[PDB]
Amino acid sequence: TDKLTSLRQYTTVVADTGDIAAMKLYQPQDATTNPSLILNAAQIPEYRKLIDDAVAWAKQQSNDRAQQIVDATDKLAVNIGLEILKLVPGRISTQVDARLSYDTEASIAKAKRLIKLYNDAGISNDRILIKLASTWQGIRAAEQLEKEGINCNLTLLFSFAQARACAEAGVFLISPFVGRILDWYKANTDKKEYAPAEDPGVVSVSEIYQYYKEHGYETVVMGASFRNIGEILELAGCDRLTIAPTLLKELAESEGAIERKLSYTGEVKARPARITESEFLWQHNQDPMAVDKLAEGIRKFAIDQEKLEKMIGDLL
Amino acid sequence: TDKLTSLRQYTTVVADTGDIAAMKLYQPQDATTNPSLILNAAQIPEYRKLIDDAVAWAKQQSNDRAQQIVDATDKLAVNIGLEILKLVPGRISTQVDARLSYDTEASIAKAKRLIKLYNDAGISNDRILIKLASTWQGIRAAEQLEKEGINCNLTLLFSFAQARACAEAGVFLISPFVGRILDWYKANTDKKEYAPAEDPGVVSVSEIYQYYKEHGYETVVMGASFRNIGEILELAGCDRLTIAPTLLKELAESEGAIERKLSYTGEVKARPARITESEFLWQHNQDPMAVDKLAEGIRKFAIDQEKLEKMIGDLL
Repeated sequence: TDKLTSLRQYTTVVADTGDIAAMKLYQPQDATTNPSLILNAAQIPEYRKLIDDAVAWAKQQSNDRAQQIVDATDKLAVNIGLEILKLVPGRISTQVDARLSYDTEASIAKAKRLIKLYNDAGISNDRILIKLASTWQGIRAAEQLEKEGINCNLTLLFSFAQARACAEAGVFLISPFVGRILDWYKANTDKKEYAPAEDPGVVSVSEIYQYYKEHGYETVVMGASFRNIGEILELAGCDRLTIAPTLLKELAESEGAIERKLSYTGEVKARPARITESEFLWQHNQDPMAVDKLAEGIRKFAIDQEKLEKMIGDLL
Repeated sequence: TDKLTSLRQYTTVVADTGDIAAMKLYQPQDATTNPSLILNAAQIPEYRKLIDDAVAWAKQQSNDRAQQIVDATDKLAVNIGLEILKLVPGRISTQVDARLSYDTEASIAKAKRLIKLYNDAGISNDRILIKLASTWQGIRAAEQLEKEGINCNLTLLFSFAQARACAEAGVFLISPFVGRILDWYKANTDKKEYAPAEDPGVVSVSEIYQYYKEHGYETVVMGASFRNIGEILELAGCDRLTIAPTLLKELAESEGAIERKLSYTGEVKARPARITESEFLWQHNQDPMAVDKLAEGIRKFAIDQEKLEKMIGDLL
């Protein structure tokens, strides 16, 4: 049989898309969306109903243009999540406005607003992950949210400083990126081709996995962002992997059994003192890839948010 | 006559070097050093005496190897500053350990330690600038130091966020970079050749100068880091410009009068509310050049500090 089935022996497969068609085809446990995937899904003709409901809902909440734009964009993202939850038994990830990524208080408020919208639609917190960029401010936001029963997905995770800080904050889940790390190394070193085991994204996730398991951290490790199935197969055994439909299709179409690659068998090791903000900043900025790609990811997600607001603004 | 003389009609010329030979030759008003220039100057044979005095001094302060390394490196930097002050009537800039760039309290303590060493050598605070990287933490350190009578030189200034935050903190001087901005644009865009007026470093400083003067800010604007004399001449009129001996030589050797380029003639405009930390972080990270080059500059200055410690450690 096939590599997707074989991978599922070792790893919980999660679908990276806002498209319900993929949920029906691959039957993933969880799904992840982000502002870019929301923007994309808002282009699907059968999703027109959801956009219209969002706008109609926003118009019931206030007579203010600016607030309606915000309400409508939020309710759209939640509506898409609601449709996905009908077809997946686990979590939906919904990302907060990336423009809030360096503001802890605002991120906490936006997360709670998204959670309220889900709760009012009849969905409990154990079905939701709020996605936040893994800046110091987002990690601090997540730490508080978890204490209030709101589970988070810490995204745009590139540096070891980020990984360490997330574990220490007790966040429910992290999405350490793989493919964007590969992108950076191709652009910034002479080495353009990598064996799967040498892929710097694969190395990143493998080392984060080891660090979490060896210190008994319960934060779910979920690899995200993939350029090819070689990366995915090298991470077989990762707690979860969120994978785009294109690569789910390649896995399902690929014959052959695979082996588990990521395991930890040893003792639980003593934890260090918590990393301080200053230490975090020093160590994150030691990593030029991480410096670039965290900042870039946030810029790109904010641009897509702005495009979503323009679309919604055109319909008011 | 010559372009250096002509430039001096409009701008206070400062020498960017730890080499006393340049102070004798060009007779600058101020001088700037940095950890890289200290490392370089420590290679000058006639500076052996200064290294030996630093080590001898460090050995008088403690019997501890680690502390002697720190005391000796600090005293060397100050000794080089002391020799420069014999030949320049204005300021010396001396940079704190770049490893402290994201730690406000440690940066304040290091600045005061450097100030003490100068004061004990008979030099008053009005002859010194403590250089700090213009991270939020360094700007906050500077704000406090200025209130305590310690004047600062905010370096590695790339983004408007940094410029704005520095002005609002009331720092004595900023060093907005020119040449490293050009470097980033040549590396990351297809455009490899720039007319002086189009040079992005020149544009950066020009826009910072306009902002400072139009809001009545009294922080000294000092362009730093140059790749060519075209950059320098486009900034004629900048309060100060710190220039490396190689480019001082080219100016002195170039015949012809130059015009003033940077002036502000209009009304003082109302200031905004102070930029918050979250707004600063957002706006700094909107600037991919600034994101990369601030983090990089700090890494490079920390590496040179380490190399300095290795040399000193070899002599204990």
